[PDB]
Amino acid sequence: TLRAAVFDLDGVLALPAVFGVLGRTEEALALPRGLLNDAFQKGGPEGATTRLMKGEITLSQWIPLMEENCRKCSETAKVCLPKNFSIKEIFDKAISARKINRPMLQAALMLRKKGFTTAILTNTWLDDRAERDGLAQLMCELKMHFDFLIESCQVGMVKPEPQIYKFLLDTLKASPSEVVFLDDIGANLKPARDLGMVTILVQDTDTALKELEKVTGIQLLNTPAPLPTSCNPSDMSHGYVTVKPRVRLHFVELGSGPAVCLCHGFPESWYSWRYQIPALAQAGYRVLAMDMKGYGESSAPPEIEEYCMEVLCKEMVTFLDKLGLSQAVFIGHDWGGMLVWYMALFYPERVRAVASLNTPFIPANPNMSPLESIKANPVFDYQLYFQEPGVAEAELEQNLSRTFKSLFRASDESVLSMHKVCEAGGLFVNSPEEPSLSRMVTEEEIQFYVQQFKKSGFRGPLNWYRNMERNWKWACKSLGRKILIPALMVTAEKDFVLVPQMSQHMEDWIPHLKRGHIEDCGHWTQMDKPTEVNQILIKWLDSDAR
Amino acid sequence: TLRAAVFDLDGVLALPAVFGVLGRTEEALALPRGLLNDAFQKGGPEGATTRLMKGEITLSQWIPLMEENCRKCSETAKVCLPKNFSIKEIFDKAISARKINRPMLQAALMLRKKGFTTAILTNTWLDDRAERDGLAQLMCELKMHFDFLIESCQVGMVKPEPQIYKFLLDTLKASPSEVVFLDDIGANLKPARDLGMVTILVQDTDTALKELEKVTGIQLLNTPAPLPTSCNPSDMSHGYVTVKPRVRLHFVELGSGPAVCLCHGFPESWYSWRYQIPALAQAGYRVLAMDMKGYGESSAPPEIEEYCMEVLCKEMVTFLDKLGLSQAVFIGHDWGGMLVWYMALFYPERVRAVASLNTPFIPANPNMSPLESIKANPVFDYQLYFQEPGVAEAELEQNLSRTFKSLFRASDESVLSMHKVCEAGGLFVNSPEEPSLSRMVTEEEIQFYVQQFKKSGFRGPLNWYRNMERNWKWACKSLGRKILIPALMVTAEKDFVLVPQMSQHMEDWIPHLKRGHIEDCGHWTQMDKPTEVNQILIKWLDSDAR
Ligand SMILES: FC(F)(F)c1cccnc1N1CCNCC1
Ligand SMILES: FC(F)(F)c1cccnc1N1CCNCC1
Ligand SMILES: [Mg+2]
Ligand SMILES: [Mg+2]
Repeated sequence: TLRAAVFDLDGVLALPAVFGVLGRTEEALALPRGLLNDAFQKGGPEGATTRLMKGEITLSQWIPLMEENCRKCSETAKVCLPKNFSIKEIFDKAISARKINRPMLQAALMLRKKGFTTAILTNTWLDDRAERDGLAQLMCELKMHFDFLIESCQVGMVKPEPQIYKFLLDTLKASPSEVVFLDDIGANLKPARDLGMVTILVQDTDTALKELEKVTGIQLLNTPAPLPTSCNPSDMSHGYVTVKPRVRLHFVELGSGPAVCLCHGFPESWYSWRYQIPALAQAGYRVLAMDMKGYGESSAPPEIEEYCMEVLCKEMVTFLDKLGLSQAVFIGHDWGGMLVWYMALFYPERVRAVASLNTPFIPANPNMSPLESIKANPVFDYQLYFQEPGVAEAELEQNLSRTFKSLFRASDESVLSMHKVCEAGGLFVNSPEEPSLSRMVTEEEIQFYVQQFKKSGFRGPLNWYRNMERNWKWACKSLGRKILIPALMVTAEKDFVLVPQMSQHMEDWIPHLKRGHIEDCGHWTQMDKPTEVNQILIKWLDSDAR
Repeated sequence: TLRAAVFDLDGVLALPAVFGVLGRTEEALALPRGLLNDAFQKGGPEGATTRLMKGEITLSQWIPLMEENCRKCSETAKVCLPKNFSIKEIFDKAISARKINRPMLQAALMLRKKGFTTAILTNTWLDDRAERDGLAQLMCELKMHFDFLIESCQVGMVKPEPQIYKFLLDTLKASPSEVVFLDDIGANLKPARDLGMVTILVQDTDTALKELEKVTGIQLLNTPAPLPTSCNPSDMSHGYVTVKPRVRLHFVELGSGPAVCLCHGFPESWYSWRYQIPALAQAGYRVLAMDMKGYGESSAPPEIEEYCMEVLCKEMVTFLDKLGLSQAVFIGHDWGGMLVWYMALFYPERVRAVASLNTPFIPANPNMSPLESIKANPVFDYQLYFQEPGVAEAELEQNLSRTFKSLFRASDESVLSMHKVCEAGGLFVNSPEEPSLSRMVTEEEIQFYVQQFKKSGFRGPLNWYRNMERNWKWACKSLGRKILIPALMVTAEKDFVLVPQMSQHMEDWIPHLKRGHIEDCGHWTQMDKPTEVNQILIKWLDSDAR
């Protein structure tokens, strides 16, 4: 029956409410009880406040009117306002104090996820104060989570006027009885109730959610911790930079603030960062999530040498040049992890800070050929398998859904070991035709990857693995250096290829290296433990790159 | 004969030179003459400094070695270094003191423009200091101007070793006698001279340029003031945001820092900002130069209402939402100018600051229909001509080269008046078949526009002019407001359609409005007077939006 949920901003999706600062200020300042609320409402339907809420005037135009109102209210109450009494001040403070009420947001999210149409309906103002960015940020963070945002000052109507609920219903394409509406002000609920909408009077959040659970029949309270916000590909800004004649790089871009360049591993995608992209932007960074050369909408030239580290690095520098970026923070995973360590060693002036997930920094051994190093470690056997052009291409391209469904697995689910892969004749020889879906990924998400790999296949990706010697020679040039810019190594307990212990000597080359560590996390770090990844990167960004 | 020019960084393209701080510091501190230069060079070919310049070690690794060297040099000179003597300190200060030597850069630019191949060849270091961004910025600003940048620390070779000049010559694809090489250090010139390259020993800039003028036979000194840097379209980052199902917006993006959204007029392009894009990025802003709806690589739906101001504005807000931008500075010209005034009035929380070139802010007249307002002013007659769908489309699309060559004219060149256009039967009825090229535009540049307008033609563009009534109704809602966020109006003396005097009452609606004014500037502001435009916007950005 119920198909839509409507939430207010003040006192429902964001707390403390601002009218609340009228009551608090009166008490803090020992003013006549209600004096500030009287001034806020002076003239009712035709007073300053309603003109504000309808968008006839801006907030700065309103401030002196409210000032006058307070003056007149105190005259009639025969008291004096304190020296320093400032409506600008009170309102600035209250508006910066108000924060998203997280459980109410998660309830909206949940309802939207079971197919509800959701909306914010709010009496609000055109905000032109010097400090407006504060509110602009809040609304941005909230609105993306809802089907509609209806603002009194944009539609020229205010609760409790009945025409706004008609506008609401019309925007929802729903009949009143299909709608639950939550508000902290009872007068604002009445016209919803008159139309036969279910209403909830929000005093404390938890009780309001209990009512909402009862009435929708969906669990909202005591729900497990949800995943971080993901990205929908067709809502992203897609960027394209040509770095040389046959090579154009694609990236997704979100946020403002210091530039943070995300470099995915093999065989992956910008989309592998779908959980960090919104969290890092929300945390105050400008996120550039690449398709690395060889993948997705980036070019994929066929030649092996096009993917040695030196070429790849110089290309990443050109990409900053063309974007007019003097530096970026570089964060890599797996192959992208190796690449950012090289950016740090060969282009520190362009790297604000460097972090790697899973991929440790290991200096080249100038006395031992890389192939020999590789044959020492049974778990790198899969790398020998990747050497002969065509062999791994044919197995990986044969059935893309099956490829990513076999690769993208949480630590308790594997179908493929990286163990004696050559001898077996390949990666999937002992895995099923139709693997079960990992808990880390939906069917939709697998199909995104499938579709990306239909453009270029696995030649480009596999080429990253085919410059052992050439990378070894270039890396040898860096053996006298150390990495002395800010650096974070994040180890994954259950990555059985890039094991935590392989990172154990890193402090010799990076004396001030910082660390994080994630337990019960396999190789696909960002999607396996997206909450822990976000929290470790934001903490390290805030303290080391900001 | 001469076909290439090679410049050093320190003491040639950037001044003061850093070895210069060794001499200065000695003098400032009353140290034994040359003590610091001795320490800088200790061990020569195998000393710390050469390993630095070859990229064996980073700058921070070098700092303690140079410290030791100074200690040993003073021991042997039997003096003591002052308390507080800090190589880190001296080097930080010197490296931030060094700035582009503008006349040397303009000489390189000029030579490149007459077809020289140009290069920077420099002995330099991998810079990993906390303050490295300073140098990263310099190199970025310089390198874009040259065909090659060759850095000792990247190629593992240093001047004066002969192998670097061979590497140089090989990079240039030129024989030694086709090359002029400038350096401030004579020892570094010798191996160039040995190979038969022309050399210039740069002491003072002007004399070095006199020598360079003599030897290339091209005027470099006392040249008129050059245009600002322009953009090459295929070197830009191209961004694409879908703002609703049939509407995707394209923009070009350059720089980091506060977001600055550039909105072009009718019938124009992101490319109309080609002169401001690099200058604003260089000045510390993140430039987003739009193709506005209807143009270039943005979508161009056919329906008239798709281009009323309300839809256009809401779309620009969505574009910030999807980019994760809580605000941007909005700078408009002509129609984009009108649009940003509306952004200011209807979305001040999203507008950090607003500026318009040519387009004044005039409040709707609630008592007079817009059509009547329009018929009052003979100079708006061209707008009546634009109303009937198809008519102006057919004339404007008939011959694109002729269209833009007729439209884009400096104030002393016009072929078309905006005068009794309806009566005449159109815009070009009294203009030539093949107009002469304006001084403001090359043939290449016209052809860029031609090619952009081949995608969608003039229906979308013309539609901007076809919502007089609808814009009038929406604007009426804003008649109680004022614009109280930072605002700049730039008038153009010789725009005979958007005349300076039409902006004369603006302080009534925008009390703290700031102004600039450009003389002898026609309607095509950005390309007519690009130097004056850049200087007025950067000054206003720095003081009001930063
Ligand atoms: F097959 C596979 F993709 F290689 C792979 C499969 C499973 C686990 N880890 C893998 N690797 C990713 C590439 N770098 C080394 C680790
Ligand atoms: F033809 C033309 F494009 F309209 C035009 C031609 C010449 C000068 N100014 C023009 N206008 C540009 C559009 N807005 C009004 C001014
Ligand atoms: Mg409320
Ligand atoms: Mg020099």
